[PDB]
Amino acid sequence: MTEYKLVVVGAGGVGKSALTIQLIQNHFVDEYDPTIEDSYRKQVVIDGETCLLDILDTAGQAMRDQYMRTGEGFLCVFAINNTKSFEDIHQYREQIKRVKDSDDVPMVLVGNKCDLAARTVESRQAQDLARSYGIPYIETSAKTRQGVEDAFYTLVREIRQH
Ligand SMILES: Nc1nc2c(ncn2[C@@H]2O[C@H](COP(=O)(O)OP(=O)(O)NP(=O)(O)O)[C@@H](O)[C@H]2O)c(=O)[nH]1
Ligand SMILES: [Mg+2]
Repeated sequence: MTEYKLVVVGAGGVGKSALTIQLIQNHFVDEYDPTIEDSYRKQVVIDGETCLLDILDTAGQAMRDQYMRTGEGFLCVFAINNTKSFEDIHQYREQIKRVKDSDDVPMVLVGNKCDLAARTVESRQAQDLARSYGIPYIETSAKTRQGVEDAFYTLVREIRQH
């Protein structure tokens, strides 16, 4: 079946793994468990198309080049209560542009942890960035499962259109 090679990238602690497990295992991981490299396979039906999501959950901590090269779509994740993570987005996208040799790659900017009240990054600020990159912006919470399916599915739709 049509495979989709998705890669979740972002700074440490922004909730990359949490967004992934909530999609596959349908539950929120409220524990300290830093990722080295984990891969998930799932048969799903998206817009009536039987496809398989081959998702690679990356570490937040030269070595990235390997999986960025084989990835088709990318979830660019930052935490809305962490300005540093939002700023680190630019570095990640730059390295993806470098290893892909492309200015336009299927990509979605995710603003995670939107359930928290201690926001430090305004949604307008992130939206302006997403506009500048030419990609969609979506706010999510792995805790309440808000926007989770929205984030991953939209990414698939961007690949289909690429
Ligand atoms: N309130 C809230 N907390 C969240 C959310 N998503 C993740 N967290 C939490 O924030 C922490 C970090 O989660 P984790 O998914 O491991 O982040 P990560 O970016 O994969 N870490 P790394 O890249 O280092 O392995 C956890 O303690 C976790 O439950 C969220 O959406 N809302
Ligand atoms: Mg992780």
